[PDB]
Amino acid sequence: DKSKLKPGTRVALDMTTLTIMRYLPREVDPLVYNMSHEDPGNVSYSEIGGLSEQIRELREVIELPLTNPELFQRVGIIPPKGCLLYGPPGTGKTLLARAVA
Amino acid sequence: KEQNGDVKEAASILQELQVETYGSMEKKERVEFILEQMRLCLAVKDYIRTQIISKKINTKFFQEENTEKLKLKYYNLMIQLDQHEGSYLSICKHYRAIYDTPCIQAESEKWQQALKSVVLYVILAPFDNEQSDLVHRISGDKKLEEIPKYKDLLKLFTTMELMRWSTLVEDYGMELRKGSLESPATDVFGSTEEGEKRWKDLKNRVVEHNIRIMAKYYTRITMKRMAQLLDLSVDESEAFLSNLVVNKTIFAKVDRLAGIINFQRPKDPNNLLNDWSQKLNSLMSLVNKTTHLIAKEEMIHNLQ
Amino acid sequence: IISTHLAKLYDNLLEQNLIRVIEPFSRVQIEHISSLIKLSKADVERKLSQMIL
Amino acid sequence: SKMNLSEEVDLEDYVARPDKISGADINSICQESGMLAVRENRYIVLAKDFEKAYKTVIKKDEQEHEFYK
Ligand SMILES: Nc1ncnc2c1ncn2[C@@H]1O[C@H](COP(=O)(O)OP(=O)(O)OP(=O)(O)O)[C@@H](O)[C@H]1O
Ligand SMILES: [Mg+2]
Repeated sequence: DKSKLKPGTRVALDMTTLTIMRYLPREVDPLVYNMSHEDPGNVSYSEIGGLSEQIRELREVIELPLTNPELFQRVGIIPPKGCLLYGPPGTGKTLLARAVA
Repeated sequence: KEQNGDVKEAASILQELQVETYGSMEKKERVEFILEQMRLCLAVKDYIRTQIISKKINTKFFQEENTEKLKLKYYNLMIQLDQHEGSYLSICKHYRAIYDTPCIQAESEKWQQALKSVVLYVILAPFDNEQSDLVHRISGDKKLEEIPKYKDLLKLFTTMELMRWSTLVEDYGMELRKGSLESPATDVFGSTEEGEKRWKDLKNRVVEHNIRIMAKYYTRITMKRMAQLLDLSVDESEAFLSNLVVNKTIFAKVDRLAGIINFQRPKDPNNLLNDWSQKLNSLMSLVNKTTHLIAKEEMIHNLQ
Repeated sequence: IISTHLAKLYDNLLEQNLIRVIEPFSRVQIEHISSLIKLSKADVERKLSQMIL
Repeated sequence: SKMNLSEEVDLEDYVARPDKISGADINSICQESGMLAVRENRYIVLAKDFEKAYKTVIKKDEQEHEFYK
């Protein structure tokens, strides 16, 4: 299916015939392989408290475009980009991302 | 409990659904409280409110393991919400999902009503590709033939199976009138203007089935024959076909000067000669090879 | 200067309605098309001749 | 022009304000006002999401202290 051979894809050539056997999606450069395979905490928003005004507001901006885009097509708005966590060390900031992951 | 004041309690709970989100979203009590206000908003004809507070509920799945009276009253409001608009396949998907939930307690009668709700209107949904596998999955089961509506279903599959709406309204009216059980039959058809439109849409779906069988099993037909075979006038027959051809769903072309609606197309001389040689090649070479080799194979069995 | 755009919206509204009566048929009489547009027959011909040219 | 507003309450008070506003911030306020209709299960501007979104985005740093005029 030569239409799938876009100019810049990755293929696997024969050793002797040198023709294309099977194409490949993309390299994943193992420096970032370890940046995916890890378990957060198996948490369920129950190891967190006193932050529910800020927890839900962060769950509002992230969970809606990845689940419910119909609420963003009915209103003439572009779905938003990411947020920021700032403050003194000790109140969440890692467990909160551990919750949403 | 004081009155059915439908304006005071409705707006005063929508202004507090934003409030107690801060207690964590518990699997039962939070879910039961958030389904309470949608049946209120269905009652005061606030349909824009109900479909959004119900759109949140899909993040809680597979919650029917511990309770059973949760998924029933959820879908019973979802079938009514999509009832006011069209798109009948979504009510069928909800009807099939309320078909296996009470049945786990071996319902003697409630299992029959959920069976009747599914099998009643599947033809009423639009036919694109999703009616095709749906009528292949809900049919051919061990427990469906207890009702003659399965024979009504099997008649409206395809190949016309000798269908006519005047014949259809006269033999199955007892199913539409009072019968033995007849409990979902009054619930869907035989009602106020909600039900009367469903007569028209059932009339609309059978003639849409009757146009598709004509365009496949005919080439040309006079317009007087098509009008009398659809039990309606010549003006409605033209306007109904004009609705289909601008919808690019039935592919034909009429004549209002001699009355010949034809069904084929002017074929191309490149296309026609290629289809000539293709029926020349695969019908006079492959089987021609086969005639020689079976006659060679009969040389062994016959002699000696 | 507004009546020029009114004429262009008028002539658009003719050719939008006069293409919804083309897909059902090849050969047709004209008096049905006059009755379906419910306007006239003479301006329909001058519009249809303009669309072919 | 694309977002449904359809209101009597116009954004005229929030035009001639001080504290000069970049062109990307108009997009951020109208998104944040859009979030404050959707989160509370509305569909239309109820003349308060625009003001709460403005008061959220402006709180960075402020008064000249009535000093050096
Ligand atoms: N708001 C909170 N609610 C519940 N537990 C918390 C909270 N904040 C911290 N903890 C506890 O702290 C630990 C996680 O530390 P945390 O992620 O808060 O550090 P941090 O704020 O990311 O530190 P730094 O900001 O220096 O990176 C967990 O064991 C958790 O029990
Ligand atoms: Mg940290």
